[PDB]
Amino acid sequence: DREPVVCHPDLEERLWPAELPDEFFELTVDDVRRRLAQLKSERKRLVTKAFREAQIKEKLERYPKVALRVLFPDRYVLQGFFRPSETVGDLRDFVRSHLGNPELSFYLFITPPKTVLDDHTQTLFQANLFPAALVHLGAEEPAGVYLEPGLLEHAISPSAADVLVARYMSR
Amino acid sequence: LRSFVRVLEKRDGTVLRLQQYSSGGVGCVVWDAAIVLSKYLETPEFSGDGAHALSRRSVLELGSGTGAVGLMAATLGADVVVTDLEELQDLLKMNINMNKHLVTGSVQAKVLKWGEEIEGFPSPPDFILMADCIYYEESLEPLLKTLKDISGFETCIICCYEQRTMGKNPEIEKKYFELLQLDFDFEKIPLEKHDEEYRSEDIHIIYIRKK
Amino acid sequence: PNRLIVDEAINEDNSVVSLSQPKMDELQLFRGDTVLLKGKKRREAVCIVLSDDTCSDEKIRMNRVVRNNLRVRLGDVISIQPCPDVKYGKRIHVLPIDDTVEGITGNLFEVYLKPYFLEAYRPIRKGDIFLVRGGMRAVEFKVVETDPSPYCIVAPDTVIHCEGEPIKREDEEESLNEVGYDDIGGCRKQLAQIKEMVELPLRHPALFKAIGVKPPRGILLYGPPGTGKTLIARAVANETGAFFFLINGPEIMSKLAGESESNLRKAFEEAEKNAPAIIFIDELDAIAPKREKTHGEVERRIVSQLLTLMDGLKQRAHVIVMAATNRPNSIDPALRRFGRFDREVDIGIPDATGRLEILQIHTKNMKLADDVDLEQVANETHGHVGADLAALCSEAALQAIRKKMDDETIDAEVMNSLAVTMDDFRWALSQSNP
Ligand SMILES: Nc1ncnc2c1ncn2[C@@H]1O[C@H](COP(=O)(O)OP(=O)(O)OP(=O)(O)O)[C@@H](O)[C@H]1O
Ligand SMILES: Nc1ncnc2c1ncn2[C@@H]1O[C@H](CSCC[C@H](N)C(=O)O)[C@@H](O)[C@H]1O
Ligand SMILES: [Mg+2]
Repeated sequence: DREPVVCHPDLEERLWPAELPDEFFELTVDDVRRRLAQLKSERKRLVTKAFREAQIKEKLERYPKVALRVLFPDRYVLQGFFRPSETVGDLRDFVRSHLGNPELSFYLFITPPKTVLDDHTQTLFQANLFPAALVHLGAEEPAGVYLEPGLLEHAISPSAADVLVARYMSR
Repeated sequence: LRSFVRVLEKRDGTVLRLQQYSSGGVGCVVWDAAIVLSKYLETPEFSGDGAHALSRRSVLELGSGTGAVGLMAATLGADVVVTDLEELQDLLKMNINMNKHLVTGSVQAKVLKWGEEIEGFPSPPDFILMADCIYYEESLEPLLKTLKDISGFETCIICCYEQRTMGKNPEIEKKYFELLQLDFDFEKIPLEKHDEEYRSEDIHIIYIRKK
Repeated sequence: PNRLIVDEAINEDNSVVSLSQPKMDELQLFRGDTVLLKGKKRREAVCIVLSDDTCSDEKIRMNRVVRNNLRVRLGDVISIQPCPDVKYGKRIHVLPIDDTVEGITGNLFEVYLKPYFLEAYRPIRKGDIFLVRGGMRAVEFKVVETDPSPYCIVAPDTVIHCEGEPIKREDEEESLNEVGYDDIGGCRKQLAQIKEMVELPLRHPALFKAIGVKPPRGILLYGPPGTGKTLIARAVANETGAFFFLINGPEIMSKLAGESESNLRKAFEEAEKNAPAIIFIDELDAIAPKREKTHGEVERRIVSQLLTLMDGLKQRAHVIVMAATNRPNSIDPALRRFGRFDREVDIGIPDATGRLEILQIHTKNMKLADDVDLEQVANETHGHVGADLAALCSEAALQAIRKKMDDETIDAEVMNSLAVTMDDFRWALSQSNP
């Protein structure tokens, strides 16, 4: 199941981050120690298909669940839950399901910069659309309708959408 | 006409300000062998137990140049007599003046050309220090005859030098130890016994004794 | 309120910052979400966060553009947090820097701004310096006015305006064209060796002393001329904020005795006064060559002055001396003694992969045609060092500029419509003689 939800920033309910003291940015001896480990580990970086296959399989086992967000041009967000083995074509079908015009010529892309997802047969794991990705939506002939009016009535706040993904990834 | 000074820091914190001349003989600048030998006298192995080994003991530095080794020993309680050519006496007198406040023993600048007859040294000293003295004709025979006439059987000679691999330098080093073996018994001090920071794989400290 | 350590970016995009996957789960961030970065002195910037396997949990990767806006260097501590919420911009105002547009006139929007922001939804905050490549050059722009303020997203409905005269850059605003690690290729292993030695002792000598590692006083760089020894020293001096002082070997030795000694004293006086500092002795074999020592009155003992000045360098001086020579065996042994020139790094002739990195660096601003095969140029450039490959790219680009038209101010849309072809690189190779 996808568990579809729609959110918009003009629904956040309640309200400027606090300034940090200059002591927060003052490096400690352990901060300098951690920087030395980064420099030594970068120098350390100086493998066949079988190792990359295991590296990919072990990475797919870590995150068996995916949360995707389609950012419409009118600032609306269509949120759905997928699996890494599913393709970009399955994400297109999910978007078409909740479209006001289910025959609109649209395209999905990741920024910055504009990187269109042309390969519909490409899985979400290969397209780096995991575990949580924000994908933009474009249209050949832009119309204000976009999402179906029925879904916009049950639209939740963006903060509530963050609760839905954290709960889904925990269980 | 200008000059530059080398600051030789001791283990206790006090520093020896040594004046050097940019134009002139080889003795006008502080050599790396003098730095190795000066810092070797401060080692706890050399200092030993109780009062320092040099404290209240006579010591004669051959080929002092600036006088880095002789001045270091003078600050450790020793009774030093820094020697060199007649042209290096104004530099020896100047460096004694610049560091006489740190001297706990005594230090005098005398003239001593290697090979000549000894005039003002009737008693053999307890120590004979040498910093980078092996490099040419005078290091071969005249220097050895000075060592033989001056040193006694209980006189400890400490020869520190840098191994040079260009021109006449490697030949003179080989001939020095070939002739040194005829009257003296030399023994190389392991690099591990030298100062932890101011030591070198190509700078040797050797203990030479008479007979 | 999570502290992260600044490191070089893998993603070359200006608006992109990289973070480790477990840290993105810890911060509940989406891949492509907007983050708010802040550092010392109230400096702020909004970016797009992406996951990275190379990235460690406590580190963040940002490119020179973000680092110059945040006024941070590599190894600095920054604060990251999701910014709720950035609104799509109604209208923005952008103006280029005076030195960055010298010799270029015309529609800077069609050439630079239009493609840069085109459907990218880039988050820009007022007072931001950003870099746009094109027209055979890299142009820096500063967002003078934004609406809404201070943060806004450059959406497709945002009006981008570039009217006005180029602006003057402030002293605090350092150049993005300045030498950095992103400008060096072919010796990434040697750069990692050097960064481990000097980055921390220069920036934090008191905190590095507590670690226990003994900091280096001098570093020996050897290799043939034009291999990038000077380039590496300038880049490290800029990336750590160290004052750079260049000393030429035969240049100092050519000066009469007395003046050459006093010039060495002044070189070390400037470094000590402007701490931290990197003294670069190019062509060290001229100053300190190994020769036989004999009993003779020499007119100048320049090597003794060098060692006296190096030994007098304390931990409160924060000065690291890097020297360059083609023949390392002709260097006086006293230079590698008493921890003076302790480390040795070999910047040698680059191989096929290393040459491709240099070609990619020296063609990042120029527009290349489809037939251009940089991999082929790298394959057939044996014996070429970084200086030869940079001049090859300059002569190949100049060839394309000569074929069109027939220096003075050229149109922006004319230079952007120009593309260097493989026949220009083949002509440059036929004339290039290392
Ligand atoms: N590794 C490199 N990556 C990119 N450019 C390089 C590299 N090495 C050299 N260059 C280019 O070479 C030119 C300057 O060379 P550089 O001065 O650094 O070499 P060098 O080894 O110090 O020799 P020298 O100072 O005797 O000419 C610049 O155009 C620079 O971009
Ligand atoms: N025949 C000779 N008689 C006396 N001193 C001599 C000599 N030949 C050379 N010397 C001196 O021996 C020294 C060699 S250089 C050693 C300098 C000093 N020990 C230092 O290392 O700091 C010079 O001072 C030189 O003047
Ligand atoms: Mg050069």
